[PDB]
Amino acid sequence: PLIVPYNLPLPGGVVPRMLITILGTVKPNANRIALDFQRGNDVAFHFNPRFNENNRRVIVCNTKLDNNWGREERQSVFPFESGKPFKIQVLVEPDHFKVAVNDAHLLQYNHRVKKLNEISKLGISGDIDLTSASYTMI
Ligand SMILES: OC[C@H]1O[C@H](OC[C@H]2O[C@H](O[C@]3(CO[C@H]4O[C@H](CO)[C@H](O)[C@H](O)[C@H]4O)O[C@H](CO)[C@@H](O)[C@@H]3O)[C@H](O)[C@@H](O)[C@@H]2O)[C@H](O)[C@@H](O)[C@H]1O
Repeated sequence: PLIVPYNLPLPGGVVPRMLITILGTVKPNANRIALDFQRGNDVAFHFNPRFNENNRRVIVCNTKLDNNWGREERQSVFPFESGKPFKIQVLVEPDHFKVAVNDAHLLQYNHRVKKLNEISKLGISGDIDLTSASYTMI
């Protein structure tokens, strides 16, 4: 197991055709998960499953620039379940991050941060047991 919150360095940032794979298990009674693809203090891509926001489950995606969160992009398709193992695949494509969970496409998030090669860390946090976090070029 990896200790959460976990920092995965992304050496030289991200680039199209880079695939980031996160394996873990959601804790029982989880409230949140977060992936934070960071460009320094900025969060180029925040991917945030919320298990109980006003008694609904939703994935909130956003970008944080100069400590300001921007416009949220929300996805009510919610493939995570408390207690269950998951796989998150984040594929960097030219215009967006493409996220699949458990081998099913979930969402895309258009690049707001343009300096992809400066998005050099992925923070993984929240109510999970983290099994692995890695990347490969496909
Ligand atoms: O429920 C409606 C909401 O309306 C006002 O807030 C508007 C404000 O909401 C969001 O701003 C933040 C974002 O931080 C949270 O979400 C990001 C991802 O987007 C991260 O997950 C953070 O960890 C979360 O804490 O949410 C609070 C407000 O709820 C702000 O302090 C944060 O900036 C949204 O991202 C942003 O665009 C939008 O302007 C109202 O203030 C709220 O009380 C609430 O009624």
